[PDB]
Amino acid sequence: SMKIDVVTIFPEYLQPVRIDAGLVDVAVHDLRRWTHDVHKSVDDSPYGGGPGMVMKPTVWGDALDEICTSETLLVVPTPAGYPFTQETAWQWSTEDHLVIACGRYEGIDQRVADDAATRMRVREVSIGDYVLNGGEAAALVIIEAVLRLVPGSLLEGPSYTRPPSWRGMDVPPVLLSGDHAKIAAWRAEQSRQRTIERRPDLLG
Amino acid sequence: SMKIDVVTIFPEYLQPVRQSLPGAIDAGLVDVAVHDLRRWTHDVHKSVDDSPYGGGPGMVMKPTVWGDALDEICTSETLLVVPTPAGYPFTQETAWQWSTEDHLVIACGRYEGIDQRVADDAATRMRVREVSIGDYVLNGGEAAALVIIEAVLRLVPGVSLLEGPSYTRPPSWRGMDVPPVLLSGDHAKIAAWRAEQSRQRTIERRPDLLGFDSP
Ligand SMILES: Nc1ncccc1[N+](=O)[O-]
Repeated sequence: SMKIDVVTIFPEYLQPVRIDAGLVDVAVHDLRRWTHDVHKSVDDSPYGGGPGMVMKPTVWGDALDEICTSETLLVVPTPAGYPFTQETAWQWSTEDHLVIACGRYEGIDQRVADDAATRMRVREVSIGDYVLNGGEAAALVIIEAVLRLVPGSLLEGPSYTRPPSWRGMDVPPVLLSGDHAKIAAWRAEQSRQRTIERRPDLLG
Repeated sequence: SMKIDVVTIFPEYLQPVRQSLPGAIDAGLVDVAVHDLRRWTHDVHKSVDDSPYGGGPGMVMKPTVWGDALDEICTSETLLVVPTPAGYPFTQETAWQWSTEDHLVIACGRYEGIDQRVADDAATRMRVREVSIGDYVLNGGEAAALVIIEAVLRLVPGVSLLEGPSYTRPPSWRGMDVPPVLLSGDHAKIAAWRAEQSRQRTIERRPDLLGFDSP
């Protein structure tokens, strides 16, 4: 049974929304719980100058101290990360404890991850080559890709269902043929063509 | 101003778009409207899916229901976005491109996809873009819709290489010091160090970006 703790300054964003079949426990934590000042400050100007802000190490350090254990896998979504793939989702789906640290894309002070890595496994990962303001949406994607793999190539080609004719377009007759070896071969070719057209990187 | 309509059988799930988020609505730069696909059903049990022709696992969303929905929501100026693992890649360039659009409609699908005729039909009157946000599988297009909205909206007027490590105060923490060059005020040496750190991180984490083989 899996535990997922998410830490964010936008807890409402990650409020689950009604799969509660008691398979996984997901807890969301407001990062401001661990701030030190009356202003509940979570970021500060970057050393070396430049735009935006960097999230404070003292605040994140306290949060992870309380939430993480030696058994924890710490997930840090960031555009500067290793790629998050289906292989990753599969690996993480058998973990007991995931902690996802959501930060603004300018980043969390690197000493946070570096320190955590001396006591637990840390994975900095990117869900894609685009920039988001913060890690929250990436966290939703990771949570969904991982949890759907918990009990309870080529591209896929087009799919079809009833009715057999709709707005002048017929379902490919082969799909209604009852020749299942031929259907497989047809689907294989559709996958080849679609992969060539949309994702030539997948063919080498 | 921009208009985004999202069509889904899980409307409440597109609540994370709301107030305390970059998803901008409050500043009146975009209006985001979420529609329950089941609004366009007519049968008692509000059915939106059916078993696939030709066999296979799962269900396929019916064309009839999606057709009526898109008839009501789209115009010929609409950019129809269909998140799918079989889509063209959604990239930063895509985000910049869509940031200048007047009207995005995002069709969120579940099970094993939407009957292909829906996208084919729509393309006879509007521009259609089937896209993938990444090489992982989600149950449905909803989370991908949130990602796309976040990536696009932060580029709207009025709102290469990997970024290396960043630091802020204090300059020493748990016996770990900020790199001294970052404290030196030498803009040229700081730029050089950051450039270097970025290329070290890219070669390690994303060698593909520099034209090398992936692990
Ligand atoms: N692409 C991203 N942008 C911001 C935060 C996280 C991200 N990611 O890909 O995991």
